[PDB]
Amino acid sequence: LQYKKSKRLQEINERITKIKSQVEPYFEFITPDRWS
Amino acid sequence: SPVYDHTQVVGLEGDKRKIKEWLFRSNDSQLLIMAFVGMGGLGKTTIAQEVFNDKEIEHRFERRIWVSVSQTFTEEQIMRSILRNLGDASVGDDIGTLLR
Amino acid sequence: VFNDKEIEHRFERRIWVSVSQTFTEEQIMRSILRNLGDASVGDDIGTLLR
Ligand SMILES: Nc1ncnc2c1ncn2[C@H]1C[C@H](O)[C@@H](COP(=O)(O)OP(=O)(O)OP(=O)(O)O)O1
Repeated sequence: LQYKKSKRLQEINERITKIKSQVEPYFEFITPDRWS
Repeated sequence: SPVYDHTQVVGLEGDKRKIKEWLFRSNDSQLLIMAFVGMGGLGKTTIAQEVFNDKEIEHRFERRIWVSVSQTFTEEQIMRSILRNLGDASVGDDIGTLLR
Repeated sequence: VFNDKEIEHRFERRIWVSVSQTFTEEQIMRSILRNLGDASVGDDIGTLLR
């Protein structure tokens, strides 16, 4: 079946998108040698 | 900076005396280094200003040099500030030439 | 006042300094230097008072 692999794809896609969404506002908040 | 008033400076003649007799023993080492350690706003910069704006010290040392270092700093600005205090022109220049 | 002539005989080195809302210390210092007659030298603050 494609069922088990489709739900594996679902879980890993949703974890990627969730991590992006909750990381992004922290970057929205702040903005930012060797010699001899 | 070494510019102050020396009229509000409430008596520091003992500390000034002791540090002057430390500086008269400069040749007895190879390079005498001294430390003024204390909490914030206690008198460290002003006791240093009271030291090397005296006259015996100015006869002793040819080229007295003040250098301000802060929280925020970089190496090459310290280097060229030493150059300015010596008498070299403030030349836009890089670090390896400065120590030479 | 200080474009009169008696005042210009009185004072050797009259100095105008513009300070505004927006300012910084070292530009005031080097503007005093320019008004005195020193060269506008790229330089830091502790040397300026000396
Ligand atoms: N003996 C003194 N008589 C009069 N004023 C003094 C005396 N000692 C210190 N002051 C004044 C000078 C300054 O206005 C203020 C801060 O002292 P200062 O020497 O600049 O601090 P400090 O060198 O002890 O520490 P820091 O540089 O970290 O602030 O105290």
